[PDB]
Amino acid sequence: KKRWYVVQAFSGFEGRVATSLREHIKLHNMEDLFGEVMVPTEEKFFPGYVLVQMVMNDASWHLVRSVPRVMGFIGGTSDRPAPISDKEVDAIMNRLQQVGDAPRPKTLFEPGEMVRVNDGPFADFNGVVEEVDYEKSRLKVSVSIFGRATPVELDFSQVEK
Amino acid sequence: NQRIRIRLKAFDHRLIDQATAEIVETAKRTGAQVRGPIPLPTRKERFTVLISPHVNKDARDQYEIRTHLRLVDIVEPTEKTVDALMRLDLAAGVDVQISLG
Amino acid sequence: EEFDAIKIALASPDMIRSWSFGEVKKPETINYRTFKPERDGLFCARIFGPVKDYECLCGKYKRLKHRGVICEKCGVEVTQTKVRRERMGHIELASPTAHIWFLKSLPSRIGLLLDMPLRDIERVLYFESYVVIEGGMTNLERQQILTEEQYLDALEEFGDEFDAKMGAEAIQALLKSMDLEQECEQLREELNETNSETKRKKLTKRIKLLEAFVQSGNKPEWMILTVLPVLPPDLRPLVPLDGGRFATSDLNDLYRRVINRNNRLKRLLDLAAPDIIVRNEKRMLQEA
Amino acid sequence: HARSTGSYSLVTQQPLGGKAQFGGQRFGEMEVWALEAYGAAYTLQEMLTVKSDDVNGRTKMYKNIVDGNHQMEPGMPESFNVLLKEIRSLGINIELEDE
Amino acid sequence: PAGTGYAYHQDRMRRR
DNA sequence: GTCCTATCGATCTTCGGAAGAGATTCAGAG
DNA sequence: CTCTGAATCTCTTCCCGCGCGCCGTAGGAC
Ligand SMILES: [Mg+2]
Ligand SMILES: [Mg+2]
Ligand SMILES: [Mg+2]
Ligand SMILES: [Zn+2]
Repeated sequence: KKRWYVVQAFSGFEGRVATSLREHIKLHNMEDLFGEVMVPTEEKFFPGYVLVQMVMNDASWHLVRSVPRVMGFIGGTSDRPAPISDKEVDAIMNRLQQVGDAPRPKTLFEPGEMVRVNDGPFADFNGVVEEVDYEKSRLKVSVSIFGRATPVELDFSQVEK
Repeated sequence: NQRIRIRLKAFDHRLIDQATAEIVETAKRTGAQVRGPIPLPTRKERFTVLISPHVNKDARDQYEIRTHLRLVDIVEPTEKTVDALMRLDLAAGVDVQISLG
Repeated sequence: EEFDAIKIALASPDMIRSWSFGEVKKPETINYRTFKPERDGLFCARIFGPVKDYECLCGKYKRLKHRGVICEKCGVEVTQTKVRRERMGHIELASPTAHIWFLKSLPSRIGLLLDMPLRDIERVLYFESYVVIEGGMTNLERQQILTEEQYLDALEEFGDEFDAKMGAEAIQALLKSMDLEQECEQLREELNETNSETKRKKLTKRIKLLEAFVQSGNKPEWMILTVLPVLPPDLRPLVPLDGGRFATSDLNDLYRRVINRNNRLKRLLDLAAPDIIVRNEKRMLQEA
Repeated sequence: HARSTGSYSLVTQQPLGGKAQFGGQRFGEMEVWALEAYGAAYTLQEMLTVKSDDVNGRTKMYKNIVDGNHQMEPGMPESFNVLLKEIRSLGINIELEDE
Repeated sequence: PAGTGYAYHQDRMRRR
């Protein structure tokens, strides 16, 4: 039975840590002592932690800490580091399984609301609602180009609330 | 990248020309291709009024307001281009309408 | 302001909010092409005040007639730019946090007040062990740090007729637990309970300290931060140098560390991370 | 080198130091003990406020000197207000007090 | 509160 | 080439300061 | 069985001015 453990890497080199970890496993051929290696990703939690299905021998512990760009395990102590939990592994796999299905909000662009844009050359500019292109599923938002509050129209996808 | 379309409307033609030229220069300088300055038609709104305070119907004045249009389109808005345009403030009395999308 | 004495004390969280004019949210300072301050970052003109001499950032107002209006294009107040050096903001921390000074002065003011050794509160505060509180119908003491092995023991040798926590919340709870005057009234008698010089004196210290916390207005939980004030931006200016480069202006790298960590910790709290992950970020925040 | 008036630093308004900048000489720590060792109090008050740090008083002083009034309004130095905020930027409530 | 400034603090404290 | 995000979460911070004082750790025993 | 002696650890301090000289976030990903 292989239980889960948490590994800390240099945050930013995490995929390379995962690849080097799989390669160190297939070098030192303790293939019966490692199950998987998880870096979950949403359309990226957790920011710098690598999940490893593993067992605990001191040889495999030295193996994972001899993988480069790995600080160490995170647990109660450094002698016998800590697995996490049954329901916590199940919930992380639940949200990893709820992969897609991530659209946007359903709120309305109230006239007068001060907005910022989401895409385009005018992306992320200090905008303020000027009118309601409602039944178009569209938008129009004031902006400061040429110093005037010029009337500029935006797609509904260009809101930021 | 969708391209920014700009409509200039002014009662004076020289002023509108000045605005359009400045905008074109700014765009063309920042690299993006200005695709204009096309003069759209002028709206000649004519009025005919009685000049007398009371009778005499044939004594009349014909006035007219002439609205000049200029369409300046700029293809692919870049960083330099958008920021330059934003920085540049035009002459007052020239209505600009930035249609994009 | 004219004055004739100076007073110092610990600042309660509501006082620290009172000094604030806004709450900082983003780990940023000024843009990297144009050089406006990025709003709700460490320079946001509507948190602290306007950059231009007596005129506003959004451009809407530029004359003394408007002095003290607040705009609705970006929200800045039009006022003396001089006051940009006067006004503070704050950060709301996603957890309590121990203030390093009171953790590692000459003794520790925390530890001394608790009668708990410095290394052991640090052993809580950097998340190395639990500490047990409200121990109730179980075989456990009043502070008595217990290793995660020894908590996993108590989690089933006992139910929850006790508690133990980890990190700064646990110390905050311990300080909050202080029946402070009653502890002093006892200890000033327990002074007499031996003639042992080798604690009568470091106990004289402890019985002084308790009475000093009593006689001031102070309260012990304030050793622990919760709102962290941020320095008014003109005192830590991000000046440009030779060409388009900002001078590395140290504090703005430190607050940047904090606020990044706090942004992550609010995320991982509300997304409900497991203990080991939050003990990671909570350690990294306290250590920042 | 000599300086009447010119630059001031940003974090605290004391003068710049240098010849490569038009700086004012440091009336450093030991000089202040030297004034205190004469009776000289007004000289010192001036030297470390009106001549130095008090953002109001120095412009009122300058105008009083061109007017030839030979009088000062001394206030309280802005570097000391920097200190207060740098302590109050710790959770340490330091404050001025009245009586 | 020394020297000339003592004499002022003293007068301030005497007219009291 | 530009923009955004993070640090040895798979090492090795220098031995060549003295001091001087305190906080904190241990003797021989009543 | 821990009470006054002593023993090892860290923290803190080290002149005042002054003038030059230079040197001044990176790495990775899209
Ligand atoms: Mg028509
Ligand atoms: Mg007729
Ligand atoms: Mg006629
Ligand atoms: Zn404004």
